[PDB]
Amino acid sequence: WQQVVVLRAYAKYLRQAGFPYSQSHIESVLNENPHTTRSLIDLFEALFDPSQETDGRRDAQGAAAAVAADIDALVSLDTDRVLRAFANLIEATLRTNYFVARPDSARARNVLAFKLNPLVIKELPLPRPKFEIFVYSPRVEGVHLRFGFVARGGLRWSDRREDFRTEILGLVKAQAVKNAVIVPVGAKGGFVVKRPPTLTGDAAADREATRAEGVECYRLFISGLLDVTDNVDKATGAVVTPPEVVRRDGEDAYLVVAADKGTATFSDIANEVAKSYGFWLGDAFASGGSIGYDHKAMGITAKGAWESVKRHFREMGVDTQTQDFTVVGIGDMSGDVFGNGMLLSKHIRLVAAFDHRDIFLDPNPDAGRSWDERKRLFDLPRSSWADYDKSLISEGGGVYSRQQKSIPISPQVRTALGLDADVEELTPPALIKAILKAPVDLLWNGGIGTYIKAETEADADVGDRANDQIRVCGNQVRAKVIGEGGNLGVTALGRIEFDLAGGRINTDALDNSAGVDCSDHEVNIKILIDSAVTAGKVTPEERTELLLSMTDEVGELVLADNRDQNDLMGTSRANAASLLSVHARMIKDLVDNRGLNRELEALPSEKEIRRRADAGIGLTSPELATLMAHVKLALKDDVLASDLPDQEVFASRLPYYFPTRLREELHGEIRSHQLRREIITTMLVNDLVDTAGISYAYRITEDVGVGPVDAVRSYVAINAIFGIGDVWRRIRAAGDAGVPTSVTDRMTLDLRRLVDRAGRWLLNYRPQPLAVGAEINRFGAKVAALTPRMSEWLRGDDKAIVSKEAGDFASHGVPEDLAYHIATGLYQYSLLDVIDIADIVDREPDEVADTYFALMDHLGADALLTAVSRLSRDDRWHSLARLAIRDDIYGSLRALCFDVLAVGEPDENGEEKIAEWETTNSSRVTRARRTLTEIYKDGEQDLATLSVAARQIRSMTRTS
Amino acid sequence: AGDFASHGVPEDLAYHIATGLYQYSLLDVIDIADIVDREPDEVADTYFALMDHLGADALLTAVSRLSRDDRWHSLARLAIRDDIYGSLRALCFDVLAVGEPDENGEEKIAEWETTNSSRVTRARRTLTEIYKDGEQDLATLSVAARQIRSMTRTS
Repeated sequence: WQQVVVLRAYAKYLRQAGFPYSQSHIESVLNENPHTTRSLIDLFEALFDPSQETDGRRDAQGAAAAVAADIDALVSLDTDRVLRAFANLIEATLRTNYFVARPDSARARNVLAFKLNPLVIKELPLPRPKFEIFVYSPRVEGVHLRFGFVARGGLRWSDRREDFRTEILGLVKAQAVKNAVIVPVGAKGGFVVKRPPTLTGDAAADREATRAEGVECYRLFISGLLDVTDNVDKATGAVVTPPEVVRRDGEDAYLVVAADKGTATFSDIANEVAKSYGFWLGDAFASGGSIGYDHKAMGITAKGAWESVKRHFREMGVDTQTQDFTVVGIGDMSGDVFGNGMLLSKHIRLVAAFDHRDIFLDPNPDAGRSWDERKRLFDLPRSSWADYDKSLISEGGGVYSRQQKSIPISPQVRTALGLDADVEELTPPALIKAILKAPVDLLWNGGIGTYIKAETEADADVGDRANDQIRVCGNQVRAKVIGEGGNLGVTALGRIEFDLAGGRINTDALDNSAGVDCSDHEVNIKILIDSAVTAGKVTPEERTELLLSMTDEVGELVLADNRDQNDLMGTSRANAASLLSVHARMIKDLVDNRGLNRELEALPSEKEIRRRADAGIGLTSPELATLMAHVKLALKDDVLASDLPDQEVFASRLPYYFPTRLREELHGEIRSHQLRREIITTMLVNDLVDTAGISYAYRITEDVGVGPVDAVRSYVAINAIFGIGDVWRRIRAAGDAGVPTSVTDRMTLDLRRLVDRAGRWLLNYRPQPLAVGAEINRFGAKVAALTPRMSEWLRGDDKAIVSKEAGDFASHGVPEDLAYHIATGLYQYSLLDVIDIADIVDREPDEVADTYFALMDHLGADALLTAVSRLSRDDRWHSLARLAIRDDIYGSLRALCFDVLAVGEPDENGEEKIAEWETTNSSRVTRARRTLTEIYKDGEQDLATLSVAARQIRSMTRTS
Repeated sequence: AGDFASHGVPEDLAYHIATGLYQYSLLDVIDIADIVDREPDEVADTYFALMDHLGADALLTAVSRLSRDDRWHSLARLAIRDDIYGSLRALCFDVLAVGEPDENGEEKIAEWETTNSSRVTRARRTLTEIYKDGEQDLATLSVAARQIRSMTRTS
């Protein structure tokens, strides 16, 4: 009967996979072929019986040949397909718990677990996860999908026992995007009970049976998960395989369970089960529950969404910390998101805020009194809007109940809500709909469900009946800024329509990621301290004290990460219109190679892209966030396959992930972290995308023609040489002082132009692969020495345009030193060629830079470079051509620098060197200079004129 | 030559006419032989063999198809033409810098391609993809011109 259970579980998995024939057809086929079923049973048993490993070589060829020689003899198409599916399932099986016999395991409790490789199963619909775990039992049935070795995700207590794997596979994509900024990879699991709770007709007894039966099934599902999962033992530091378990894949020990719609209160139960199994993660197996961080006291999710709200308001020119603004909210002063988000600013004027029970209306709210009352309400352990003080409410406003038939409308409420002038009373449904469509500065979301829909989206496809009566249209919402503190507040198409309606909006996974990030960081810390617990460095009863001590620093680190991502999104929004073609090329590349689905990820189609191109508009902000997340995931996958995290020059920033206390006290444990490579990869990709931009690596791939690994090397070299991170931080700090977002965005765009050109220079002028440490140590010191003295050698038009740009920057509040440093970025790029030239001519870089920039002013190369920058980039080939002519000009000036410094004496300045070089030229050089002069006089700046000018500069050099 | 002779043109005159664009390259061949103080026979052999190796004839024909409606486009098209010719001159210097005179053009090209680098490999792949694309505007020909240029160290 046990082997029958194995076959039954495989058949149930096939039904979950969407196999056409039903269970009755499957069992009929198996019954009509008992010899074949015997062959498959022998195959599975011999593969996974540990005793077979003690019986010499396993009967691999014999079992495989017997099965094949029986399958090919079949004549029935349905029988052949069914038995082939089972044969492939047996071949794809990696681990099982059929032979473990320890009493505490789930096997003794009649639970069967299978670890499967979905990549080699024919009947599985796309996408195919990296690892799958199928747990079958007569009481509970669950699945778990993972896309990588280090994975994280929640567990649904689903009720769709007929086909729940489709629901899990649908949610795994959104979960994968949700984990773009955090270390692990998106994963998703889900279990369902098979016998429903006892139907007795009494609500008190029914709801008790649902919870009671759910815990026992939840315990069993996790127990099956831990049977096949490996364990990490710090007695030796290696990964141990559970006994009586025969593996066919490699090693896999990471497994983290997150709360979800049916697991929010099951965290402590999961941790207790992990303790029973003796799992290495311990209390980190589940997020929070009873040991961890008070997310209510932290409010990290509300702060994370408030960063996006503040960025949008700064883009509007409004400071939420010093200017009063009106807010419509969803929720009450009792939840984590809404409660912490409504107390972050004393200038908040909550005009209206509905909930699941009652509605709060304030036509002309105050600031200090409103903040005080909101704080007082948040002080209670539990409260609603009915507890709001009716003495502090404005005239005409108040608190009403959602269960009333109708609510009278005051003229003040109507004036503060922007409704039809003839209304005098309204119903709670229409009141909520009118609140959702209001001329209000901020729309704070802290509730559950979807309240905003797209115009073309169907009500049933949303998947929320409770809000089906109150769902509104995205293009109809009148709010300027929408902050999504909760999950799934607005659909992706609704986000696209809202951003196309002029409103500012980002993806929810970009706003509320802080709560996930703080969940990841704590886990990433809980492991490290646990290591120090085994080493004796951490006293066991001081461990919890240490976590409670580092809570604020953890929140600060997560907030810094969210600030970085928000700043990158703002800059990308500023440069969204001019990079539409490159974005479309990136989408096509990801679709062709990484198997991205445009409709599933809400990315625009080719027709939509060309329609926007004819309309002169780039991608929407949520679309940009989605593409940025996918690029981050692809870069993570590329780096993990490489050895960059292994090398020290990239691993030098590992301690910065952890708080300062751990940074000082724990050094060897940090250097010997279990998830070190993944943390390094996440940090590198986050820094690269945040600083260089979304399209940095892809443009490198098209232009240079190398893999993303070399792009990462180039960005690291440039960041260490020029200090791009410090400049970006200074720009952000200046923007925080009162500088408008336009000036800061332009500064970041110029800096990104600098890093693009410089990285291309390293990829084109240095041996491949790039020795990052070598080029850093041979360029960075000289660049840092020559950068401050830039004013010593700029002449003529170069000095004039730099002074103009620096003055324009400083006129908006930018510091003069930062403004001048920004205006010289294109000239700081030339210092790389200056250092290379000085290395070749074994001379000091001061004279080399002097003569180089003097010669640049002599030929007026700045005007030609600016004209080259104006060249069209509508297709790829024109882009390659314009970078070609740019690099040709730069190389020509390099050769001219060789020619000029080949004569003269070092004490001579740039002007004298140019004079004596022009003295000994020929009619060829005279004709070339006259041609450039006539070209400048003509004023034509098409490709042909710039090209002939490029050879004129080339012809000035003998080596050409 | 066959098309010319099909109308009554003598075969010798027809072949001499059809080789005019290649008789032009003999000036560069003689200059190269003068620089490398070698016989012009081997120089011409390797030069035209390298021309067939890179398919410079197709690029020159495409350059000849460029528009001449104004003066500047004419200067640009003569610029790209002379750039291609000078690049093949430099490649001839590089190829004849190694090997032995008894080796023919094919062997010299083979041993030159043997000791190249990833830069030259990328350039040749780029020209191959350019030929596969079939686009013959100014931009594509210009980037192809640097690909041929990038095959040379002195560039």
